Amino acid sequence: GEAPNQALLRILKETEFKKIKVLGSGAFGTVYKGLWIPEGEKVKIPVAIKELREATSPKANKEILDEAYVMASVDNPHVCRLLGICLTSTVQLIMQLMPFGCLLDYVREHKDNIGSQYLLNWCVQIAKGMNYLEDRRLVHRDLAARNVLVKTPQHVKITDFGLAKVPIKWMALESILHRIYTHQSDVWSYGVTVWELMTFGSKPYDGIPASEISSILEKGERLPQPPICTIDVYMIMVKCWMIDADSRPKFRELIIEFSKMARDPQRYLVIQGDERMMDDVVDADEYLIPQ
Ligand SMILES: */C=C/C(=O)N1CCC[C@@H](n2nc(-c3cn(C)c4ccccc34)c3c(N)ncnc32)C1
Repeated sequence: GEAPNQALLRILKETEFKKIKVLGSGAFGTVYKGLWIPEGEKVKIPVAIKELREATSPKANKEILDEAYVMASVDNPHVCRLLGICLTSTVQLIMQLMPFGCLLDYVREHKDNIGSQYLLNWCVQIAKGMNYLEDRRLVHRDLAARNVLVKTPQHVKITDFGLAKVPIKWMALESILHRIYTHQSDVWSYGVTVWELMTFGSKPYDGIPASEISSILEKGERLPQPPICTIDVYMIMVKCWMIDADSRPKFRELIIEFSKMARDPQRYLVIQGDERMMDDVVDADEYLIPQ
């Protein structure tokens, strides 16, 4: 059947890392920016640390550990992996710090300076991350611009395997109707995610109640063509929102298409002004040292 999962789960003693600031608090919990110093090594690694807000329930610890399980089992340049856990009364997850936050906020905040080259590269990178998950027989279930993190403006990675094996406006039709989720189901979400980026962060089907969404899609309605998108790009989004799940593109195909478009980006996205667009600190991606 499946091959054994020999990923290592690293345990971090609370004294090897320090919380420095809060980055955000929500339903998810509290996320801090911090610094990790592996014991006896002259390295400081920028990290983010996640604590579950204001509780110590047995159900809450179960889901945190499920998340850690999935994050420990991946290794790809466009996916977020776990650095370790800290076994504190409140169990903490430690991962690499992604300084620019999520891609959704980044596109919103930084829109007047985002060119076609960045947009299409993000699309490739996400498709690469997703393709890697598919290789791992892993269905995401919550792909969205809010779940892509930004290491640098040139380098993004997929995250939030909380649901990874509701966010209704990102879901394939078959998922809404029948709670079915597949890799092809993730493509639909990929399509919505691309639309988000191309609209610089608009909310899809804005001011429409989620109950209505199933009905709209059944008729044949889809998200509108964004103003910067040539028909070439929008057609790709539309193919991801095809009713027959097998008619949708494969992640591997999307890597290819978007990648071709990234070679001549101004031919596929039309954006006004597009032309005019600590001594021992080591990034987690360069720190491959065991135990
Ligand atoms: C758009 C997402 C957003 O608004 N966030 C709120 C601000 C903090 C953001 N954030 N989350 C993580 C993150 C995600 N996951 C799965 C983990 C797991 C362990 C520790 C952090 C963390 C962030 C990271 N790594 N860096 C910077 N911001 C992060 C989410």
